[PDB]
Amino acid sequence: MQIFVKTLTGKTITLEVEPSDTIENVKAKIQDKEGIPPDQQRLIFAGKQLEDGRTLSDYNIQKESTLHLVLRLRGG
Amino acid sequence: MQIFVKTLTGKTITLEVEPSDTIENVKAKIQDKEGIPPDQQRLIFAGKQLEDGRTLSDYNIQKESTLHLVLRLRGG
Amino acid sequence: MQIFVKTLTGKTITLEVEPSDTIENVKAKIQDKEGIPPDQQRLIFAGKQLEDGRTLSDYNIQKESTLHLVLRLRGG
Ligand SMILES: [Zn+2]
Ligand SMILES: [Zn+2]
Ligand SMILES: [Zn+2]
Ligand SMILES: [Zn+2]
Ligand SMILES: [Zn+2]
Ligand SMILES: [Zn+2]
Repeated sequence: MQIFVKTLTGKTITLEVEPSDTIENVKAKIQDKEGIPPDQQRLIFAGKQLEDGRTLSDYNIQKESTLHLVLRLRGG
Repeated sequence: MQIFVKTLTGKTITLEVEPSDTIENVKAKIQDKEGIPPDQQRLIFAGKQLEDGRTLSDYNIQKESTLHLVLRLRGG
Repeated sequence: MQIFVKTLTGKTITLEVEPSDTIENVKAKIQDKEGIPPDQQRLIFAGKQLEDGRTLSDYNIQKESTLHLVLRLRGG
C-alpha cells in the first residue's frame, strides 16, 4: 500500500509499505529515498509521535495516510 | 488587517484578520484556505504557543506580524 | 574545520569554525550569512538543544558535522 511523508524541505514522498511494517522499517525507507539517518528522524501521524518498534497497524495507519517527518529531539 | 503565516515548508499565507479575532478563528481561516483541520494546527508567535480561545490582541499580534504554523503535537 | 547547518526549511549553510567556538559564535556566523538574529536561533545536534555558552568540542561536534536550526520555542 502507499503512504505519503511530508518533509520540511517541501517534499511529499510516496512510500510502499504494509500494515505490519514497523516505524523502524519506514525510517529505513526514508533513509533510502532521502538520505536522512533514521536516528535523526521523527514521524508524526495526526499529532502523535510514532515509536520505532510499533507498526503502522498499531497506529491504524491505512492506505494513503500522510505522515510528517520532523527532526527527532532527545533531551540531554 | 493582514498577518502572515509561515508553514513548515516556509510558504507564506497572507490572512485578513482583526485584533479581536480568536486563534480558533485564525485556524478556521487556514482550514478554509488550506484544508488543514484546526485540530492539527498549532500557531506560534515569537516562540509562544497560541491558545485557541485567546485573541490576536491578547498576544500583542499587530498588523503585518508573522506567525508560524506547526504541528499540534499530542499524546497517544 | 567546516561544519554544516540546515535552516528551518532545509537549506545547507557551510561554516568555518574551530572546536573551541562557542555556540554563541556559531549563531553569530549564522547571522552574518543568513541574517537571523541570534536570539531567534535554536541549534540541535544529535537531537540535543545546544547552549550558547558551551563549545563545539563540549558537544563532540567534529569536522563535517551537521547541525539543524529549529524554531525557537518559549513559555508564556
Ligand atoms: Zn509482506
Ligand atoms: Zn504539513
Ligand atoms: Zn469584523
Ligand atoms: Zn520565523
Ligand atoms: Zn534535516
Ligand atoms: Zn582562532
